[PDB]
Amino acid sequence: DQDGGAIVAQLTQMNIPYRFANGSGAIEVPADKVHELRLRLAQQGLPKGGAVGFQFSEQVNYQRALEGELARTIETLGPVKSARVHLAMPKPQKSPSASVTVTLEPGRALDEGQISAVVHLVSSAVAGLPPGNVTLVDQSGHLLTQSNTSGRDLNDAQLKFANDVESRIQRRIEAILSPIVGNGNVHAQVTAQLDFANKEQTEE
Amino acid sequence: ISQFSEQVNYQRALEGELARTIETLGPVKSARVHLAMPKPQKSPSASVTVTLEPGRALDEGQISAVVHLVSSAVAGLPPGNVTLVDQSGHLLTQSNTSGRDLNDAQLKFANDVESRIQRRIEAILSPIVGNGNVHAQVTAQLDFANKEQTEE
Amino acid sequence: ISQFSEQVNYQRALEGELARTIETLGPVKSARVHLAMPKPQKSPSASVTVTLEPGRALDEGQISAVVHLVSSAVAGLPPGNVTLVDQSGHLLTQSNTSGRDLNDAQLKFANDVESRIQRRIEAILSPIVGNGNVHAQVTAQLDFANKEQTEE
Repeated sequence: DQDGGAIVAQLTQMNIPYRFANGSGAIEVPADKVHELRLRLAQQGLPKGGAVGFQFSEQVNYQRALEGELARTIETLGPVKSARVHLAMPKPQKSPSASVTVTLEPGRALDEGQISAVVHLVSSAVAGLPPGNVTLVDQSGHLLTQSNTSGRDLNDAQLKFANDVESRIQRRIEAILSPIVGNGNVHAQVTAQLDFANKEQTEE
Repeated sequence: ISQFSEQVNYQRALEGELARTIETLGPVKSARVHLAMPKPQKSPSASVTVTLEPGRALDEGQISAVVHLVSSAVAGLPPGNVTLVDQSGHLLTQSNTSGRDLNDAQLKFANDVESRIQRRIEAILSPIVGNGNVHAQVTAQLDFANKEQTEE
Repeated sequence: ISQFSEQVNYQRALEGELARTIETLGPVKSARVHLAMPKPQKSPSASVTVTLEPGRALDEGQISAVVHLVSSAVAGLPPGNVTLVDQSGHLLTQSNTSGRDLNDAQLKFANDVESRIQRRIEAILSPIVGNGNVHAQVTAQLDFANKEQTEE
C-alpha cells in the first residue's frame, strides 16, 4: 500500500518508534504513543487505521472486538472519559452505518475538528462505511453535523432555519433559569411554526 | 489553423485540466472526463468516470461536490446534466428528473421531519423515566400541491 | 495570433495569478482555479479546489473572504456563482444560499440589538447591588416588512 509510505514518513518526524512487519498492511508502534498517534493518523491515513499498539459468529467476534478497540481508542480522547462504538452491518444495496456512544467530561466539550476526527476514525476503521453514515451520540446531548438530503434544498434551508430559531430560544431559557436552581437541574424543548408564503396587500 | 481544430484542442485541454483537478481528492486513484457542447439551443452535457480507491467509498456530499466542480467549470452546463459513474455502479440518478427522483426526495424529506420530531420527543422525555425506557414513532402527511389565492 | 488563442492565454494567466494570490494565505497548502465566461447573457462561473494543511480547518469568514476574492477578481462574476471544495467535502453550501442569507442576517441583527440592550441594563445596575449579583435576558420582535403610505 502506497499510503503506508505516506504514514511512516509522518512518524519519522515525531519520535521514530515503529516496527514494520513483513506484511505491507501492518505497522507496530508502542501503544502509549499509539493513543496520540491514531488521531493524526486518522487525519492522514485512510484505509483501515492499521496501527496496532503494544462462521457467522467468526465475523461477529471481531465485530465486537473492533467495537471494543474503537471504544478504547475514543475513550483516551481528552474531553472523553469513556466511550463505546456500535457497528451495524447490512442485513440483506443497503448502506452500513454505525453508532458511537461517548461519555464526556462535565467541564469539557467536543469541537468540530474533534467531531471530524472521530467520525473519520469510525468510518475508516471499518471497510465500506461512508463517514456520513457514522452517527455520534452522548448521554444527554447529541452533537453531530449530518443534515442533508436529496429533498428540495429550499425545504432543507427551511428546516435548518427553524432549528436555528429553536436553538436560540432554548439557549435563552436555559441561560436565564440556570443561576437560580443550578447548572444541571433544568431542560427545555421548543417547537415553532413558521410562515413561508408570499403575501402582499393594498388598502385604500 | 481552422477554428474547429482550435476548439477541439481547447476541449482536450479542459478535459485534462478537469481530470487533474479531480485526482487531487483523497479517496480516488483517477478519473476520465468527456464533454459535449452544442456548437450552434440545448444545454451542454458531461460524463465522468472515476477509478476509486478500494478501501474507501464516497459520500453523497462528495457526489454533490464533484457535480458542482463539473457544472461550474463549464459556462452553460447545469448541474443536472453531470453524470458520475464508478467501477461497479453509477452514483447518480437522473432518468426521470421531474418524476421518480422527485418522489424519492419527498420520501426523504418526510423521513427527515419524522426524525426531527421523534428526536425532540425522546430528548424531552428521557430524563424523567430513564435513558432507555421509552420509544416513539411518528407519521406525518405533507402538502405538495401548488396553490394561489386572491381576495378583493 | 487569432483573438481566441490570445483570450485562452489570458484565462490561463488569470488562473495562475489567482492561484498564487490564494496560497499567500496562511492555512492553505495549494489551490487551482477554473473559470467559465460566455463569449457571446449568462453570468460567468468559477470553481476553486483547495488542498489544505492537515492541522487546520478553515472558517466561515475565511470562506466569505475567498468567495469575495474570486467574485471581485472577475468583472461579471457575482459572489453566488463561486464554488469552493476541499480535499474531503465542499466547504460551501451554495445550492440555495439565496434563501438562507436573509434569515441568518435577521437572526444576527436581532441578536445584536438584544445584546446592546442587555449590556446597557447590566452596566446601569452593576454599581448598586454588586458586580456579579444581577442577570438579564432580553427578547425583541422586529418588523421586516416593506411598507409605504400616502395621505391627502
